[PDB]
Amino acid sequence: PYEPLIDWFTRHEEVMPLTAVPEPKRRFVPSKNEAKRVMKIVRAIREGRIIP
Amino acid sequence: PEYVRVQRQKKILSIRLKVPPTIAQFQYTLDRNTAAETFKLFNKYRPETAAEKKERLTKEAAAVAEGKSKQDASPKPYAVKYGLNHVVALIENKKAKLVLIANDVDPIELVVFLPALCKKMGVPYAIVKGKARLGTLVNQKTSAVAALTEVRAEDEAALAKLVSTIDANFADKYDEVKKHWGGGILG
Amino acid sequence: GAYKYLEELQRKKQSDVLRFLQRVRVWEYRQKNVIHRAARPTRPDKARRLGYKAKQGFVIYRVRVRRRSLRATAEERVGRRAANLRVLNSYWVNQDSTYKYFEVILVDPQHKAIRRDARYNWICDPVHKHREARGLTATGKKSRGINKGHKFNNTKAGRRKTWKRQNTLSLWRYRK
Amino acid sequence: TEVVKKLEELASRPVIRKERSQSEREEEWLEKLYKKHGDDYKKMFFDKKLNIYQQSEGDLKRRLLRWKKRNGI
Amino acid sequence: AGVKAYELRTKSKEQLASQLVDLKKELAELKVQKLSRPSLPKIKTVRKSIACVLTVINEQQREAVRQLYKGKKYQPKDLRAKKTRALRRALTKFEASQVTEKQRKKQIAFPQRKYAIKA
Amino acid sequence: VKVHFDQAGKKVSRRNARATRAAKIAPRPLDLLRPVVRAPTVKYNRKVRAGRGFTLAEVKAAGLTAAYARTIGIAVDHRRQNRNQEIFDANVQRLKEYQSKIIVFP
RNA sequence: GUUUGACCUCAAAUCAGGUAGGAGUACCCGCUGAAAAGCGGAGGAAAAGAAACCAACCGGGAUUGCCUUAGUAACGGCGAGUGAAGCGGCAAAAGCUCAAAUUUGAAAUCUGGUACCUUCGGUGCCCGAGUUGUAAUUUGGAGAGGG
Repeated sequence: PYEPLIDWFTRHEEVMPLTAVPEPKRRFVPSKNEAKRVMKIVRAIREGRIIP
Repeated sequence: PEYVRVQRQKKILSIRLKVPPTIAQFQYTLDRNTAAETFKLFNKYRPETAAEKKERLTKEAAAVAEGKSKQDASPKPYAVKYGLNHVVALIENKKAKLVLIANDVDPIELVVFLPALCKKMGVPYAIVKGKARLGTLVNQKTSAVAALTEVRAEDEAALAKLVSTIDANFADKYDEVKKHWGGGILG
Repeated sequence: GAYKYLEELQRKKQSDVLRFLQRVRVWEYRQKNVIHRAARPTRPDKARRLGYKAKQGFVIYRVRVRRRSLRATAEERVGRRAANLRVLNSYWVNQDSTYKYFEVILVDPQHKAIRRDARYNWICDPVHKHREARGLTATGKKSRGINKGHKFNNTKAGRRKTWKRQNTLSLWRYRK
Repeated sequence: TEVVKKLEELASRPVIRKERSQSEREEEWLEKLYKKHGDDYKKMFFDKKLNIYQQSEGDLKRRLLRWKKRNGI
Repeated sequence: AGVKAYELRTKSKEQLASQLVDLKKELAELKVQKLSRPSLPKIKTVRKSIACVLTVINEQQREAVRQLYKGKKYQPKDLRAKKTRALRRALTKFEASQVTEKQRKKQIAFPQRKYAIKA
Repeated sequence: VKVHFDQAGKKVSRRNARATRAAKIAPRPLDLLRPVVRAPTVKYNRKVRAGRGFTLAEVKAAGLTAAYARTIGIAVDHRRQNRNQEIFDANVQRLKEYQSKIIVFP
């Protein structure tokens, strides 16, 4: 037959995350890979392959 | 045609049969004005396009090319978050202040844990109607998920009242009928 | 990530939601052809652990077979149909009393993403022509039964091989 | 032994190596830090402006010592 | 008493086509002469001349097509290399020399060294 | 039925391989540096033997990494386990002697 | 708003670019199979191949092949006879890649078109593909974050 769903496990709420994963450095500082792409464009403009 | 015949015969065979209650939580979704204000919120937090990204990159790169190293200062980018594994990743920290969930995904099973997962994690989820409308606010075709974490101080008070609005409109209205087996009525 | 959710939910097949989706989708696929192209993997996590990537050069076919094995024959059908494609792998999705359904990942060695990107360029080699025809796939190696273990002995084709060991005689220049 | 000695000299021969230098922007950045804070590291570690990547305490020392050996004693 | 190849390289295409018309008329005359003749050596020369004229004309046309298709990243298939089955296929050098970035970093970090034992 | 008529020939070809490979590998030996390893199986447990590769921990005890040691021509087996003391020590002395006799070009 | 638009699906293209077939087939790999034939699929080899292994030892260490194990173990109207494998010695030796937790301070990824260029390609620009996940990093022998 059919019957409504039991929510035994949802009703207890986790006050904490699952994983104790340490926070990375790059989440706090300006993005590095952005800056590498910036310096790529800088090298292309120094070679004049990209016009300002 | 065949495909018109099947796409009309689809959603008949669904509603004719008993749907499990972990489905039909979908289409018990957000009403008109609240979804409207949610979109007004998230269009304030559109992510940067590839063109706008590359444009700012060319600006700062021409700056360094002159050099003319102007300063080293930028607060953070704030935007919506839209990668599905990234959306789940922002939960289980928790970081998701609001989550929008599209009702229509063809592999529904990608999505079905997310209401219960934000339920147990206490994240204010809301089921939105249409992943195309998610993709529009995130410069994709579809997105099917929409997480939002970081908000400016100008918008933070609007955020909290939107959360209270959703928890009044969604968590109070549809919670018991979420448990019930939907559909089953023939066509 | 969300793939662990999909896998653990996938292990509970006769649970109500999965049999609901299964029962809808078997009728829905019954509307369509024996063989057709699926837009996306219905079980993406299973496709990932079989090696799917979401880029150009990855084609997903959905194939219907009547109840060799059924899975290997399902691979042979789409191998015969899309000859330009190379069959990566395949997996079960759904079944009926009349038919089982399989979802097969094929890879094109003609697309430049596949011809570059050295994780997958090995499949452009002409020794990888029709791996399902020689049973070089995963289900092919299982039905050939090729592993390490004393449980694995001389079986069928290898049996003829060791029959070959009994059939041929080896002689040296100086007789031993 | 003889050709062994010749190859032993060749492997014993130091190659003409180049010192790994510094890039102009980041040594200029170090030069800004050298005039802003001086030499002390706990102040420049908790500096927001011109330490936005929040460099490690001693990476700062390593780069400054390399910069000083390169230029400015 | 025959044509030369290099003499035809200098000529314009209308000169070559008119030369062709001349040789075909000469052939048509030599057939009428040869139906009386048991052995006429001149027709064997002039058919080789017609062949060389066609060679130079086709060569100039093909090289003109190559020059107009020079810049493009494509070619008509007949103008491409012939080599064989599957040397058309399955790899270029660039598509074979291509390696992942991780193994690139590994070979940079630890290349295969040169050493000599017993020293 | 098969007769090894090529037994004389293949050896020649094999030494051609042992010539030709050696041509490419001109200073280096053809073979890697293999461990000296005592055999199983009580019929053979007094016998010592050439082994496949040493281990990670032994190469660390030699004072280098296995990723670098493969570039030096030292065969390394991860799935072996060092359980005897004298085997370990003798193979460490072997590694040290191999380190003493090599000269490496930059 | 009876309008307009996102998608999604499905069609159509004398649209662009590619690719499949057939022959041969000594060797290889699958399928079928009598008293071998046949079928299908490749290559210069193919297959197999880096242990859910073998062992019981003072343990060994991807696969492959040779000698030995050995006409032994085992099987068999235990009749006809069938018929291995561990170890050892040798040849050859080589190891690697994914899939699981976020780059979220910026999809960082790629096909294609075009313009040039030093063209088995490169650069630029633009369409697209892609978050229902393309890159970097990590495959337990750990590894990652930091310091």
